[PDB]
Amino acid sequence: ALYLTGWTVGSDERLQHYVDLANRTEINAYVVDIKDDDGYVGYESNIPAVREIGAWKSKYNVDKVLKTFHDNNIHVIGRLVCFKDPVLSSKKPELAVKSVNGGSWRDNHNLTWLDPYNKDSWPYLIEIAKEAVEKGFDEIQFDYIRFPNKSMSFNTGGKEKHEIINEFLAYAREQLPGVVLSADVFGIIL
Amino acid sequence: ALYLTGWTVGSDERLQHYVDLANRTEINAYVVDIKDDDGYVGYESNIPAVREIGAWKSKYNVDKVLKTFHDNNIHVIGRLVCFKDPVLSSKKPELAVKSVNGGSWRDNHNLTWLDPYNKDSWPYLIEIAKEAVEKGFDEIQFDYIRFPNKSMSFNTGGKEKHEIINEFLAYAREQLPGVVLSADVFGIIL
Repeated sequence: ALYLTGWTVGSDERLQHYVDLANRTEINAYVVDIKDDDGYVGYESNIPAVREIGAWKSKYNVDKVLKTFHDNNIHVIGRLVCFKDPVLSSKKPELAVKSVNGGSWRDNHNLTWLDPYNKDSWPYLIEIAKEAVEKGFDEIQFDYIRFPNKSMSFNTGGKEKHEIINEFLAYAREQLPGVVLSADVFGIIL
Repeated sequence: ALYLTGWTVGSDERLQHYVDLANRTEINAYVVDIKDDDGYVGYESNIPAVREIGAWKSKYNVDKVLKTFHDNNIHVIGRLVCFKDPVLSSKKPELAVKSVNGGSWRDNHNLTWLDPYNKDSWPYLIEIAKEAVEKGFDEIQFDYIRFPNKSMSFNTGGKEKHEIINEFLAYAREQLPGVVLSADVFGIIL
């Protein structure tokens, strides 16, 4: 029904507002950020790789947010931004999209992105999903399952861009058995 | 976005209710059915193939509904159910999923489905989408882009189920240039 940031749900006034709204209207589900495009998990993570590079913030208390929503019969979809991650791709530059001039490619906002071809980022993203499911998210929604928008350089292993993203989503499916996953195919078929 | 049936937006009181809701809240979009899983287009269609088999109903006045939503800055996603179509698959049985025993396959509710492998259904669905775009839908959301859940018979041409669906989505992409399309990949990556 509505997309809510981690900051929004981390406000008790705002959390109660969205509970009241769902209780008095047809709304019965929210999308809440797990990891937004800033590259930070929005609650305290216990995942060693996340804690090691500081890729989490106290935007909200995930246990309290999920309990409040569940108590009121509201479905909670966790939004997990994938390759638009300027934290992991800068903390671990081997994982970043490379420039033809060498070094990490930067977009018009001076940000680095993850290279989908580098499968070493995949377990990191999936572990974030797994932890979110353990906390209680009802569904995982993957966003930015794409390359950035002549100066990028890739080692493709002979796979087209749509094929490597499809491989990533198959990996996610295999690693998250029994979990409701969602993602837009027209972020892939372009 | 909240999901609205055709019948719902075809009621003037209900339409106004949902306008009021969007105006007073964070809601800025609705999904409205173009073609639901009953196999009828929810407004009067002028597509010859749709008219020929009676596959439309006056659930709502599409021009009035889109005008009212647009006048209020609400984005309207048109939902287009693809292969769960018991009307086209019964009226044109060559297009139906076949049974191994004989005849058209029927599900647990006694309904026939369209066979994704039969490409002669594809232009019918795309023409519905083209017509909705012409009326003013802002985005097309394809649903039931899947086979039904040992009794179905197919002529696959050597293609797997996920491959023929991707072919269908590629056809939609090519035939609907510049249109915002959406569909859930995990209705295809199983």
